[PDB]
Amino acid sequence: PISPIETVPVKLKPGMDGPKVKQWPLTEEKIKALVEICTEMEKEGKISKIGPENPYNTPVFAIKKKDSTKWRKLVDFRELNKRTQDFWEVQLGIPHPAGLKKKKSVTVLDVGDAYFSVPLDEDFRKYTAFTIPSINNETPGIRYQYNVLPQGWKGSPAIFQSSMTKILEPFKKQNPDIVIYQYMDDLYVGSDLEIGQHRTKIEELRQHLLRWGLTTPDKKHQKEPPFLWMGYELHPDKWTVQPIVLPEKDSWTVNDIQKLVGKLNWASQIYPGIKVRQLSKLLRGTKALTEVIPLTEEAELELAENREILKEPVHGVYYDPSKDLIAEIQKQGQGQWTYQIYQEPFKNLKTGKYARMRGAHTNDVKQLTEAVQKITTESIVIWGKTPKFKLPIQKETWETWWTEYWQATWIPEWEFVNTPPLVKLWYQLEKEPIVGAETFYVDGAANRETKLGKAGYVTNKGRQKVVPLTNTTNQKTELQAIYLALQDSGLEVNIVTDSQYALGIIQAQPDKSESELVNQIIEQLIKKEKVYLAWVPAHKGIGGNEQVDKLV
Amino acid sequence: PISPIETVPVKLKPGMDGPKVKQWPLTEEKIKALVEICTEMEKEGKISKIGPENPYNTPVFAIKKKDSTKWRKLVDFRELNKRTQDFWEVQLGIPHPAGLKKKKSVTVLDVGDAYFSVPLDEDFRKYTAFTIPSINNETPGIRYQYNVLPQGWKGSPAIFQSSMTKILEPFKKQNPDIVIYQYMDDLYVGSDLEIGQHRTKIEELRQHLLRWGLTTPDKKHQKEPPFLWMGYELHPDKWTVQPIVLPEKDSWTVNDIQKLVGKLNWASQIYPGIKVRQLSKLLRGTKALTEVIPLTEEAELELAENREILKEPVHGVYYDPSKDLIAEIQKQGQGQWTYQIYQEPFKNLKTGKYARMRGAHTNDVKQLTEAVQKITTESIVIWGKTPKFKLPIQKETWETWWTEYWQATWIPEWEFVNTPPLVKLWY
Ligand SMILES: CCc1c(C)[nH]c(=O)c(N(C)CCOC)c1Cc1cccc(C)c1
Ligand SMILES: [Mn+2]
Repeated sequence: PISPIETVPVKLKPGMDGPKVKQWPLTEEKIKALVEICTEMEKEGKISKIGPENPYNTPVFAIKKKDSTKWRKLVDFRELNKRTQDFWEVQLGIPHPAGLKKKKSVTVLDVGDAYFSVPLDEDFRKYTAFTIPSINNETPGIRYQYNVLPQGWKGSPAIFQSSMTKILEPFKKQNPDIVIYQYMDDLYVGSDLEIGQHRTKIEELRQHLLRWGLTTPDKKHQKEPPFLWMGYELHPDKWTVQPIVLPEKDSWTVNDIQKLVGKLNWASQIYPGIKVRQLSKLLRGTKALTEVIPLTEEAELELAENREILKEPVHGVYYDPSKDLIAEIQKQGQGQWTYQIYQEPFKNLKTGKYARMRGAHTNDVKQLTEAVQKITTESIVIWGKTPKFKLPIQKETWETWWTEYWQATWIPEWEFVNTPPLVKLWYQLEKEPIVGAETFYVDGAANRETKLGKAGYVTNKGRQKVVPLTNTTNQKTELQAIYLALQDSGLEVNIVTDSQYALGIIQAQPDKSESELVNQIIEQLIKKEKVYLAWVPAHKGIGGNEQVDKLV
Repeated sequence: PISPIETVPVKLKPGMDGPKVKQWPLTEEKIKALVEICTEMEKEGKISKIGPENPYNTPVFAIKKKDSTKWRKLVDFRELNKRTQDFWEVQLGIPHPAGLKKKKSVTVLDVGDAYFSVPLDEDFRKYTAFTIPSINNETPGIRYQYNVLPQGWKGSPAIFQSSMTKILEPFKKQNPDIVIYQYMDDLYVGSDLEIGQHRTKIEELRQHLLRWGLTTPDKKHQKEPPFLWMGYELHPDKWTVQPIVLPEKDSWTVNDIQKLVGKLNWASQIYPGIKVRQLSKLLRGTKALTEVIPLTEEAELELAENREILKEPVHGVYYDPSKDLIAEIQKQGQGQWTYQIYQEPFKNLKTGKYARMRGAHTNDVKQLTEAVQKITTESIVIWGKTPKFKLPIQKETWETWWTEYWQATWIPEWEFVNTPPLVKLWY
């Protein structure tokens, strides 16, 4: 039955008014079916007859589809929703399972007719009006309006869930031990009691509810631990995502590939190791959700390694606020980083990965940081506090980088983990020029049009070189120019560019890049013993750049 | 209080709709704080709980203002503001005295606690709504909406403006020379007295306020000099500078003049008359970098001349009150940070540098956040309006920690950059 639950006052957007979408008279038996149901709902108060003294309308539909044991009513409300005020977004963020506390016993009450039980603001009922048709062309006019929360109107979940909370509160207070979590139609009641008395509370909670016209599972329960919720396998002491099947074929379209990837990430939560820098690597450069893509080699390899992992079942443990959050990160390889948050040795609260940034030049230390970050953020949202990191980097290799980094940072507390791969300084540029070391005045330039370029240098020692280049841009040459000097320079060198770009890039001390070249200009940086890079202005900036500006 | 006053009808901008902003996640610690704070306000009737018919939302943070044992609620009305105050920058605009910046000392004291007495226009409350978060988003946020003029809200000072120039009037009556500026929650009292004389004049005001309008500023130190105390004194007459100086030296090298012709050439963008072509001609050769060389003649007439064009500030540099202030900061090193407040490229209206400690408490973040609040205040004083900071920090990071050392009641408007490169030698 309906409740003595005071209603939430609703309004229609400004200026706007009630919807008048007239009914398309239609099908005798179904044109009775509604009347068969309407007069049944109307009995229970869910609805009420109305003269056409006032209102508008909405499309009433009769629809049967199941194993056909009864037909069901339906009312498209869209032209109404389109006119109703906004409410407080219900499910902002779903709680992540990795941060829930174990409960000895947990039951799920299936609040059923929910909506039709909560009432509806008296002055906003006039709009829910609809009309079931005549036998055929002679409108007799079976007119009713809703007194409860109509089946698909905007302000419904909100006002429903809003009303539930209010109803629970006395109980939730007369029993500060029963944690109730209402999600949509469900009610998950957890606690730490003897299964006997835990059954009591449920029945009590259950009887409470019923006194406000709300009803619940009379099979006294309807709990199927683990619970299938939002894509999780929720046990009372662990969690996962069972149906995690990544099918195979010999045809992979932007569609299926995405879908595979998606499914793969989702697993990252608890499945230690999953990778995706390969199956996605493909995507950019297209927007054809039906275009066949060649499952590249790494893609085939990675997809396997994900199967190996996934082939064997892994679980997730819950949160104990009694202990410390530890989170630790390890590097995988292709700008890939994984991690897991534990409070215990062989247990895991969650696991995850971190993919690099811009399709260009980054750095192992920087990344490790963006990771500690990604996690610090995540952690705050789930457990409300930051975790104690453990990481593959020594106070030295780290502190050195930020001290030199033009950008501010703040890594919470951490402890060293001597488990490789390790994050380190693969090289450093000298801060002051190198006395003795030959000086290479490098430079370059290419034709934006012809795409033909030159890369060369001229040393103080009077040494020169100019090398031709095809399929190249002003930038790629200026780098080639450096790569060149480094190549011909001795174990110690001073390079001099007019390109702010090439400078900056190298300066960032990138460990890796997606530009075959930079990886080269690094490979050598690393080899070299002492290197000094210096910047001078382009043309008016014709310092030692007098010779290298056009001979090159 | 308990005295219903005529509410000043508030209406957002034209065809504007209230704010709907994401309430960032918080530590459990701070949630407990906020919950505590609000549960009390709800009792003093300041705020109430709302229903789902209230779709609006403005963010909230918990911070400690005077590091004092307990917290303070800090509501980020940066959004409800643009949606209103900009016609409450008009409707009830609060005028900015161009001399306060000239005073010898400007003590800054809070007054936000005054507002909590003026009830808010019933049909506006629906906009001051905020949400206290749930950890892991378990429960539904707690939902509250304001009933008195909210603090972070640049519309309370505008409404109260009246009740204030009154209380303050029989004080400016006597001490006339002292200028008083009100910017939102704070009061900026400026004088020219001798430190101690001033500091006394302030306390003289503190109690005026306190006693007359029950308003309640606060006492800097609590009658105790632990050698770790302050009172928020600004000395505006002290600021203006030229941290931009070519290094004067005896012997120069190729790499020394090089890096010099570099900056010097760059400087050209900001400073009008600056030619370097003869000093640079001294570089046209492919000479080693360590090789020392002395300064030419027409060249030596440049370092000498330009060193001097670096003492006479730009010209067309005027304050366009139509445009807003932009503040760029750059990590300098060992707790040092330089900064510019321009309005259009290279037309800085002010450059200074923060640096408070490098080795002990020095935290890349805690520095910047403080640097930000400093740079702000200066402008709130100089121009009576906060700038838009271009912070050299990663968004997520800053979003996580600013609230840790943010002690001010207002919150500027920031955005995160890529990498100041050569603009770092603005040191
Ligand atoms: C995952 C199972 C569970 C545990 C381990 N602990 C709880 O406290 C709880 N609820 C009683 C309260 C949840 O409060 C936020 C649930 C039920 C549930 C069912 C589906 C989804 C979730 C997040 C929890
Ligand atoms: Mn060039």
